[PDB]
Amino acid sequence: HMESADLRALAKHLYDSYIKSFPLTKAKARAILTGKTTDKSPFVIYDMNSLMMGEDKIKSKEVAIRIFQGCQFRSVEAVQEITEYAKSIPGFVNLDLNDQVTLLKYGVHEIIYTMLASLMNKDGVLISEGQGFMTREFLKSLRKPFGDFMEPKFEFAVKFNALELDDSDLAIFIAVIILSGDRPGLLNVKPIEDIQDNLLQALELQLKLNHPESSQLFAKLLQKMTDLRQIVTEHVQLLQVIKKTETDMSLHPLLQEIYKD
Amino acid sequence: HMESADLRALAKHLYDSYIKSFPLTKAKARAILTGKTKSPFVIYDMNSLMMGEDKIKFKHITPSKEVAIRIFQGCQFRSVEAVQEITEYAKSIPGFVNLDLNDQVTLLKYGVHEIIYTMLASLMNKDGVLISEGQGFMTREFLKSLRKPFGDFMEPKFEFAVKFNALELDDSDLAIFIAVIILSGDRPGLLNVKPIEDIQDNLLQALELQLKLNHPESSQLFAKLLQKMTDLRQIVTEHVQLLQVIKKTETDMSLHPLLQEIYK
Ligand SMILES: O=C(O)c1ccc(-c2nn(C(=O)c3ccccc3C(F)(F)F)c3ccc(Cl)cc23)c(OCc2ccccc2)c1
Ligand SMILES: O=C(O)c1ccc(-c2nn(C(=O)c3ccccc3C(F)(F)F)c3ccc(Cl)cc23)c(OCc2ccccc2)c1
Repeated sequence: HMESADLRALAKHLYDSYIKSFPLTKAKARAILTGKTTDKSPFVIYDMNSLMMGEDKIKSKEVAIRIFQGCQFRSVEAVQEITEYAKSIPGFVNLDLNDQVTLLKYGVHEIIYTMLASLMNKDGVLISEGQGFMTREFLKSLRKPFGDFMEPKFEFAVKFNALELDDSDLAIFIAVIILSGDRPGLLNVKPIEDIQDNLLQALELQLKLNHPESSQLFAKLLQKMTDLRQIVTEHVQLLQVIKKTETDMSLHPLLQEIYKD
Repeated sequence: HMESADLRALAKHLYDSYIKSFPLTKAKARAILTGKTKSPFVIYDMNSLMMGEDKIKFKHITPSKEVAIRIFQGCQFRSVEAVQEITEYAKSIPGFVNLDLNDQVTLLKYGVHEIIYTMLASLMNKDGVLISEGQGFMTREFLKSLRKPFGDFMEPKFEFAVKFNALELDDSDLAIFIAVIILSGDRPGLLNVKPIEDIQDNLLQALELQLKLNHPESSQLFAKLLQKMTDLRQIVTEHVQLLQVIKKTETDMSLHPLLQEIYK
């Protein structure tokens, strides 16, 4: 149990670190997506030629592969940003070193999908630090397994975004996910759960103060961690199929390790 | 939104109905498992299984001849019994019977599996599970040692139960929790989601207050119990994938077609 002023202090700490760690916030993404601004307008990729024009403006292989490799390159960057953020979560670096590895191993994907929703609306997703926007339709029409590889992200995002969280909410939610004591292979569950209890208290107070008319938002947000657990599973099963079919591509060493078991 | 006295009224309402709907409560089951009370008959191997059906005559072992199949089918037979008990309980949740009739059916269809696993934990400890309204006790070791896929079909249930039971919920806690599961607005095919989520919001409010009053020392128990709704969704999917494997491999499973229809 923490005092009210201590919970607000933890929320501000985490929001501050989130701003330092993630270059494209939800606030910035929404300003780009909503428009009515001549300086922040993205170039829109909706087909083959506009993709070709994109490389010239935004700055040898098949289209679906090229786009897929684009996603994994950005996923690796996301893993790096998430790792930097976790180090700022009070108590995280003081945990057993193997458990730090374990928490990140299973946590990064759930966080990537969460923060990907910030860059999405029902029609597409921001790319290249918000300079680009690739339509849902174009992703959904890619060949082989790749077309159906993109769409479930959009389905989750539309539902997650209906909660209308802002970055200060997401900062605490992301921290709660990382500090999950039910990850397989953890050596000391108790010190992880004590941290998550504090983060859960801080999230609960944050949501009540920042969304006072949004009844049981806390409970509804925790119920979304079920949708996250499922999509990660679908994702892993789709990567496995691609590995056994495209024995052309290679994953980044960082990603390879995360998916080993 | 809701006044404190109305939430306690709702909690009391659901507890009373939960006692009427489910014959073997967690309070009663714990008395049997601990040894704090007519000892149950213990099934720990093949020969004691034979004596149990001869003496007690457990209703889910009757006319396949192989033991592991017979026990597996016995689990399905009890599950169908539980579905009717859950259906009756759901009728007492304020607002449920006023929902669209198709949505009532859809909520029960997709919810009963999560509730069956939830309530199965009440009957379990690290060593085994009560059966036949508590008259019997089937050891974990005997279940885990069943051949081919059947052994590995039983053990995940025990693994969930042990972790779920560490929360130390009682029946008044569980009555509201079960109601929350039923009123899930994300079930596929729902026609009118808004009144379902409106009810679930009231039940979540009642659950939160119930837990703070009944477990004041248990920090963020509300959050932790909602996190178990993640495990449940995961265990149910695993379960379904395991039935499919048995169907496509085991051709000693067929029952009378009328039975097959009952247990579809
Ligand atoms: O900016 C960000 O924070 C950000 C974060 C994640 C993705 C993203 N990852 N991802 C994966 O499949 C994935 C996820 C986790 C771990 C590994 C992977 C991996 F290896 F299998 F690739 C996606 C699939 C579909 C869609 Cl629409 C987006 C993604 C992202 O993609 C923007 C994008 C779209 C088109 C061309 C280029 C870039 C952007
Ligand atoms: O009394 C109760 O409330 C109650 C509730 C559930 C079960 C039970 N179902 N089940 C299934 O596989 C199953 C099948 C179809 C649809 C849903 C389920 C499921 F996963 F959701 F539960 C199990 C598997 C293993 C174990 Cl150990 C118990 C069960 C039960 O089994 C007592 C029992 C033990 C041994 C022999 C006979 C009977 C008792």
